[PDB]
Amino acid sequence: IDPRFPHHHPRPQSFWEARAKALESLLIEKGHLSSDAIERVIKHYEHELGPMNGAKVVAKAWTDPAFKQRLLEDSETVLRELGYYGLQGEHIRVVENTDTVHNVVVCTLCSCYPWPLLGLPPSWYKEPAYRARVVKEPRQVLKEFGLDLPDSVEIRVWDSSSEIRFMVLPQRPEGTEGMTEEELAKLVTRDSMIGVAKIEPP
Amino acid sequence: IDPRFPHHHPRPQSFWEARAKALESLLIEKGHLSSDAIERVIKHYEHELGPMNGAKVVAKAWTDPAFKQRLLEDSETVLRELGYYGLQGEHIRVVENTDTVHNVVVCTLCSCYPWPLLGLPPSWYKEPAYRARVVKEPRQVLKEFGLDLPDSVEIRVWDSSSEIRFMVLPQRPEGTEGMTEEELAKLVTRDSMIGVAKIEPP
Amino acid sequence: MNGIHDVGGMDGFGKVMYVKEEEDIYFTHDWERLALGLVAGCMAQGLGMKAFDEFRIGIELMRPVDYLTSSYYGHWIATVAYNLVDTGVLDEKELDERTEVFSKKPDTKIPRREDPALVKLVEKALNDGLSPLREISASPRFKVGERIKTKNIHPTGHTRFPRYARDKYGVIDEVYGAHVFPDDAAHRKGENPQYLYRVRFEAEELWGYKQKDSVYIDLWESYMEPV
Amino acid sequence: MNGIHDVGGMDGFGKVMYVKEEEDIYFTHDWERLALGLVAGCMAQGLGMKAFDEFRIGIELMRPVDYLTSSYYGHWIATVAYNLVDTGVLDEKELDERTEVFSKKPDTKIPRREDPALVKLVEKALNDGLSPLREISASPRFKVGERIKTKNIHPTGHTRFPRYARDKYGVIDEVYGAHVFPDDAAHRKGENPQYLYRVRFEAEELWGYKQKDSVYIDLWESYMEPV
Ligand SMILES: [Cl-]
Ligand SMILES: [Cl-]
Ligand SMILES: [Cl-]
Ligand SMILES: [Cl-]
Ligand SMILES: [Co+3]
Ligand SMILES: [Co+3]
Repeated sequence: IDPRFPHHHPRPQSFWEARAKALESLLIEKGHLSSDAIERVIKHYEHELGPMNGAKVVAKAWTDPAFKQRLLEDSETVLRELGYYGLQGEHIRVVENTDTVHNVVVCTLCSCYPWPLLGLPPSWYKEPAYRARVVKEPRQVLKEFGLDLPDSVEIRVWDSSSEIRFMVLPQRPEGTEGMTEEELAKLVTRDSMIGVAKIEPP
Repeated sequence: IDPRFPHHHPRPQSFWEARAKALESLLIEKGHLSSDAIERVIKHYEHELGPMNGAKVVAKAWTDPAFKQRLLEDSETVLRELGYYGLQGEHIRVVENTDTVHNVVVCTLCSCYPWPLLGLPPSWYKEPAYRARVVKEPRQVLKEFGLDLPDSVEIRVWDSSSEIRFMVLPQRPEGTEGMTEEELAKLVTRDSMIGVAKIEPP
Repeated sequence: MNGIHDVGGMDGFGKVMYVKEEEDIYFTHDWERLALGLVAGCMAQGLGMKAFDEFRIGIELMRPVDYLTSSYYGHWIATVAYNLVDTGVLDEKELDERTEVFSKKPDTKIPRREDPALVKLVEKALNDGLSPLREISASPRFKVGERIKTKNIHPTGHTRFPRYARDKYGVIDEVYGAHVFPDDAAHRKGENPQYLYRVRFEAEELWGYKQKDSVYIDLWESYMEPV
Repeated sequence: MNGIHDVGGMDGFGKVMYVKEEEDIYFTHDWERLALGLVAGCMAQGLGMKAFDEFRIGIELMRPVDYLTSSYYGHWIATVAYNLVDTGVLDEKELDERTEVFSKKPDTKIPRREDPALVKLVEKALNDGLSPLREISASPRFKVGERIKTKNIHPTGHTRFPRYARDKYGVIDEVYGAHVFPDDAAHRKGENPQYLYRVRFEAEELWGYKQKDSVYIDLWESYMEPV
């Protein structure tokens, strides 16, 4: 490494791995962490949480108009009553897609996403391409997901710059006559709750 | 490489080296370049040009008031008459340091620098730290070069956003009584002609 | 800070790497899972970070070349390391030495410790969260429907005011209440809460573009002025 | 383009790496020298690039991670490769294959050819340069001393209008004349020259900062409006 140019040389990903193990080891040795505390977190985010919680909310809104109306009027109260509350989900707002309004959510500055409701974010949601472009050329971005909106549909992009979080309520598709709430929940994709996809008819 | 994350993986500098050789080889084979054409360029920029040309101009301005006045009135005409003209030096302007005005030059967008007058730029001039910071916190930057200007000295930063180029004319220091023009030229540092240093008394 | 993390409106980052959700694996290396555990385990105890403001500035301070190459959970490792050293929980030299041990010998055993009371504490944090909503005695400066102009300010510390939104006209959409103020709290300078607003910006104002597009952004009161 | 190259006003890039001029080596690898030769040799013949506008956009289009890690002459290699392929001088597949040959076998011999007439041609370019000054029949829109406001525009192709200077009040310092217009010329869309101006901006206007600092920037007429 030429000392004029240390900034050309990234840390290898092996460094981050080693550093993680070093932090773990030091913190356990000093009594700050425990094996089981670390494992508890991993279990929570990898397995206990996930987009099935948002899917339940969407299916309930589709099946129960009174619930939908309460959800849109005061989502924080409603979601908390359902138990979809916790770290990074203290203040969750629901934004409704309509025929002429399409909502898309981002965290341009990082990765913010309502874990208690949706679980961990998509890979692409955290990376620069989506974050940089969706606020400026959302139609071009949405086309890369297969969603080609007419010029006449307004797009609202929601940048998660505070601790307030946003979840998109997608429209129920055609072809779903007679489906139960549980069957409808199975149709609700993670991507539809971010706004990068509509729901296909079955 | 996980195809979700190709942008995490830079090309190694060995790739750039290989690519350079590939370009050379193809262009020579196809009759577009020759060995001697490539060598001629390298000789020109590494050896024929350099900051000694600007130093001559500065020493002449210090020793010949009529020349200084003509240089500041119409630098392009004057520099061309001296032969300090060519690629990336077609339109060179001289900006005079004074007791209460300090000039500093940058190319925030890249590296632009008047090769016919000063040769190739400094390492640091082309790198992000200098380019990003000098337009916003020039006093903090100049301190990293050892130049701590009083709050009362105005700083003018010249961003080389067009093909117009700028060279700083530093002030002659104390301690130089009786020096010849040639001796004075030896005192003129490259860095003083960018504005990141004053000239020390001998 | 006007850093590499503040990407909104940038060009050159390329296509989005679309993947089907069912194929969008969470973790491909064990250390990624560990990163997640370290963050929440520390934050639940107020070690290095009391909430996400301190968390975020440690990521923002990464070398740009590291930010772009570490992968996402590398950001999490970076900020845990930064904040634990900055607050004096860990010593930098000890941490660097131990890092070198694991780099050279990656199969080095990790010490084991069970602490069921710590598990309960961590759970409680995961469940209760860390709401930043506060009350202040002042009234809001702005009202729903008011046209404001965002400031041209360039904090050198943490901020939640993205560059693309600065010096722009917008319209107040909602007054949320007073929230912990990131630009102070990230630096341990007090919660100092201020009214938080949702503000709508039109594409024509942000970009000069001709689209039926808008951006809703949450902005603290001190980021804005009346017109 | 709002790319990684447009760094003015960014934070996080760190200290400047000061080195004494006598110690500030030009080249530490032979391929760096070669890069320099390739650029000028091609440009002197109009191969891939007729001037620096085409040169610059090829650098600006680099992947951000490559821009920050290639080292400076890596930018030069990138743009030569980009422009020669884009204009059809070289075939991308052939170039990639030959790159792989040299990567695997770096001591592979380079073909030799002497062409003294080409040397003369290259010399002439080095000596005569490529002035972009033109004449147009229109008169300048702006005058020395006029207060202007720079536009809020976001070209997706090449531009010389740095982000930090957009939507700002400034004062015309000089009318240079009409110069080849980069935002068109970089894309081979014509010289289409426009009046070029030097414009002074105060620190208070650019940054909200309190310093006796200013920035002089050269801006084409279409980047600005009257007040
Ligand atoms: Cl929908
Ligand atoms: Cl001086
Ligand atoms: Cl108050
Ligand atoms: Cl005309
Ligand atoms: Co985020
Ligand atoms: Co340049």
